[PDB]
Amino acid sequence: QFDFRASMHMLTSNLTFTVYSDLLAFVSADTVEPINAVAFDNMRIMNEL
Amino acid sequence: PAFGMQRMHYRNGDPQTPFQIAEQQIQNFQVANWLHFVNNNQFRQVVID
Repeated sequence: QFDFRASMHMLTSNLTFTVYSDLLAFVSADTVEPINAVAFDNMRIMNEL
Repeated sequence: PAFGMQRMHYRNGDPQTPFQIAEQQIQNFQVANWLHFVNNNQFRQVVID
């Protein structure tokens, strides 16, 4: 039977979101001048002359 | 190449110019006496008249 008072329900969710899909559209990276480009040790790659 | 030594790894921006770093690495006497004059050839600031 459709017992009305026993079949209602309180659905609890949030008020507002702002769903962002892609995240690396926010940072804006740069590069130092490639003659001052540093390897894993702190001398520079292509150092020699 | 005249002495058969290995050609020098001279990195960019070393504080020693490659005649001042090849009077120590060379073992002759007459071409290490000319490389001493070039490393210490300087103007002599004197006041005249």
